[PDB]
Amino acid sequence: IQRTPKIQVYSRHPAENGKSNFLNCYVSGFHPSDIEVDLLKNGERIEKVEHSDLSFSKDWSFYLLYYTEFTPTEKDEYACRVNHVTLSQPKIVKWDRD
Amino acid sequence: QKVTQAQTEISVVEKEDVTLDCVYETRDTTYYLFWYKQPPSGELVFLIRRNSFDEQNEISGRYSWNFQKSTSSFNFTITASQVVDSAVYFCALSHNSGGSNYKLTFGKGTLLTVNPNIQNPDPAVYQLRDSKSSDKSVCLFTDFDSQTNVSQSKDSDVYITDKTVLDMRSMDFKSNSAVAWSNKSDACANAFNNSIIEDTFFP
Amino acid sequence: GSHSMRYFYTAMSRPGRGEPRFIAVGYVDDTQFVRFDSDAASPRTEPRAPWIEQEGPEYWDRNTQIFKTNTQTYRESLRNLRGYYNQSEAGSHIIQRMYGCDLGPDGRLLRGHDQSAYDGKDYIALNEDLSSWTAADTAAQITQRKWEAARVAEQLRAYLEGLCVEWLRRYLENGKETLQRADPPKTHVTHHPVSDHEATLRCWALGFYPAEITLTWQRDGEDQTELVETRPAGDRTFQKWAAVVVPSGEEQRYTCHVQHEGLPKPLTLRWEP
Amino acid sequence: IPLTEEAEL
Amino acid sequence: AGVTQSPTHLIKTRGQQVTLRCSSQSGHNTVSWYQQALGQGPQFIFQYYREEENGRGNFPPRFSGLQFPNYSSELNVNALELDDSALYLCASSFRGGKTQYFGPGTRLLVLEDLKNVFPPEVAVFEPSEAEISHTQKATLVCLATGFYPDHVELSWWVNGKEVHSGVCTDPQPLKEQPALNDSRYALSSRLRVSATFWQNPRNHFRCQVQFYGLSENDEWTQDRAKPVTQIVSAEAWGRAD
Ligand SMILES: *[C@@H]1O[C@H](CO)[C@@H](O[C@@H]2O[C@H](CO)[C@@H](O)[C@H](O)[C@H]2NC(C)=O)[C@H](O)[C@H]1NC(C)=O
Ligand SMILES: *[C@@H]1O[C@H](CO)[C@@H](O)[C@H](O)[C@H]1NC(C)=O
Ligand SMILES: [Zn+2]
Ligand SMILES: [Zn+2]
Ligand SMILES: [Zn+2]
Repeated sequence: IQRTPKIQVYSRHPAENGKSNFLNCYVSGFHPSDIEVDLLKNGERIEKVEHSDLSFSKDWSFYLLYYTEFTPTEKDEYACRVNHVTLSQPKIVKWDRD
Repeated sequence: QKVTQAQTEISVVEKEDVTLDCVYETRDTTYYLFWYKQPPSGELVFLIRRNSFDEQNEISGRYSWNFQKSTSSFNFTITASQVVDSAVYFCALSHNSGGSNYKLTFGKGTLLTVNPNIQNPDPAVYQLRDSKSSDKSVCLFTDFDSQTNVSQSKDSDVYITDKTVLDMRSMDFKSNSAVAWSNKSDACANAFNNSIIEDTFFP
Repeated sequence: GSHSMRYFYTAMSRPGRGEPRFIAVGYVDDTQFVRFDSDAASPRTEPRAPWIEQEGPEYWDRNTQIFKTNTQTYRESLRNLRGYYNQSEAGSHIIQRMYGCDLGPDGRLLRGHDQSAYDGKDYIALNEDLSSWTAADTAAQITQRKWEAARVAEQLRAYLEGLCVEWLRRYLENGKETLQRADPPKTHVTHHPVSDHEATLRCWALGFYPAEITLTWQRDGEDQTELVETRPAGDRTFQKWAAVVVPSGEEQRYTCHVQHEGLPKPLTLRWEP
Repeated sequence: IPLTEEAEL
Repeated sequence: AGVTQSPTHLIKTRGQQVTLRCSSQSGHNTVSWYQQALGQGPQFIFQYYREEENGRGNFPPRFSGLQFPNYSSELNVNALELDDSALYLCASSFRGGKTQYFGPGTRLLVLEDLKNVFPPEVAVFEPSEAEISHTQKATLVCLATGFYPDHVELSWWVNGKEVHSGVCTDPQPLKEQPALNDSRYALSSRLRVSATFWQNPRNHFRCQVQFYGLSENDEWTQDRAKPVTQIVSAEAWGRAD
């Protein structure tokens, strides 16, 4: 009933500076459904983000996929802000190209 | 889709095995078949539930059902038909019409009638008089074999009823009868110009 | 080739925030292909797969009407379970259900599934035999008692063995170019030094279907391994990798082994500088 | 196609 | 008591409002209404689920319905026509196994005018003295004439017990003259019993005839009395001659 969300920040394709890609934040295994997920661009909010469909795994734990268009650069650092009833303060997971 | 019962009416006698024919056409695979009996009261009683994954032959009591998916027919068989089994039998089909609803689709309806097995036929035409201080007269044709068919009055002022139907719960007495009457002149002898036969009592 | 079908229903309650919300998604193998939401002002069954868009309008009006009655069905289910535990009306609760038929290589079903849940806990389930049920608590027996006399499991045995198998089969033919054609992953090995004595060897597998994959690290003697597992890519393919901290200097000794359906033979990879 | 008719709890 | 439906028989004029009611079983949650013509099978009107219509088939919007939380249902039908005269059946289920438990039904009849409705004239007839010698049986003939409309239930009561053995009735009544569309009807039934049971002067026989006509609500403006729903019977006692 009480479950902590697992976060994965990655890209749809290998990150190459200058080329277009998709930035994915894959939250999985969290209860209940209510969750706040934001994508951060060096500290600012990214507008017009899209989320996947609400489904659950065989252990009755939910998983979502928040994605957006992103062109990786060397000096731009992105992260995923996830808030949930399980943990008190908002959680940040920075993006790693590897 | 549709359900079809080709048999319109059936005339059988007691202890005789009568089968009922019910065929269906249905492309979608999952469905629930049914059989209902409707006595003259008007209601339908629940007899059977058949499904798509069920067997081919299934018999329970005097009722014997034959569900096969190749012929797409659910032909019903009544063994040793009794007087109580005389009613209208419907076969329905629970398919998907539209969405979120398994609707029923009933066929035309098969009229089953069980006439008494008159082992000793003794046809006779008696006359009855009003009990309660009146003189209106009634004529009665009774105790004839089940193979006799009469229904034509062939006269306006003269009234003639056809063969009756026994009560379903009628265990003890089982006989065929027909009643004619009139309030004009000119009478019991001329009452039956319909299939009047050799072994008739005329008092 | 191979087939599987699943349906994921989800019903949560929002006291004061409106009526309960119902969410339904459909799956063939690991490819989602149906999507439904109750909160959309235009609530209609949306598709997520190219091969199903071929279906006519009667198919989509059917799937929409079914879910438009299931939202009222589970709303009463939320009120019923609220009464079994006499829970407060101001508490949020959720009901989850999964079902579907599993086809075999010969062409017929192997295992039909049906199971429900409440607040993340197992509530009720249909047995291996489709006829019976298995209750988890005292309240599950209340609902079980009703379905024992209403022949609810009778409906499922006729559906799982009937329309589900007939349509799970139709989906295999309409999308055999993607549902019956597996794609092996794009595999490579990376490396990043952490210290003078330690080093990280990460083995990548990209763009594979279905989701089942095995990634292990091994030294010629035996096998060890950090394994974040099977995230999706968003293109109906999944991505996965396994890493291991290796002593810098003895790096070449570690090998990566991949076991996947789309691969003709199991692979063995080594970080080649 | 999903299950046509659903029981309640 | 799971299956009820009120009322049983009803007569209305062309262009009125009727409201048929039905009670569901203790374990059921759906109500399905049907309409059966004299020759056809029960045709499916709408089905209701938890006070929201589930689905309807091949019927105009005037056929309406409503479901109450205590599993009570209605069938509000507007703008009646002469072809809306049929048997209206009520079904019930619980969204599980698709089995429909039908109710007793409701015989509805729509007429253009109510100036032709008449109760029957019942009269029994003692058996023939020559029949006692021939078959050793006694046949009692009952006759109800000059009544409109069609549906009438004819029961035989012997010694205060509704007997079913030895009873037979005509399948449908008889039009007195087939030339007229509004012709009155006539039905007849028979009761056969042993002669010794009839020759007993302490045994009585009664022919009950239940007639379904007008109700209290409907207004009457003719000189004769209102032909309301009434039971007209005829009795006869034993005789030995
Ligand atoms: C059930 O009874 C029906 C009653 O006619 C039989 O109907 C036959 O159906 C087949 C195909 O379904 C037709 O080719 C025949 O022409 C039909 N019979 C007639 C006389 O037309 C049906 O065969 C019966 N089924 C079984 C298994 O006995
Ligand atoms: C259900 O409640 C209504 C009140 O709205 C009442 O008229 C009806 O008779 C009730 N039915 C039963 C079966 O109690
Ligand atoms: Zn004789
Ligand atoms: Zn169509
Ligand atoms: Zn009646």
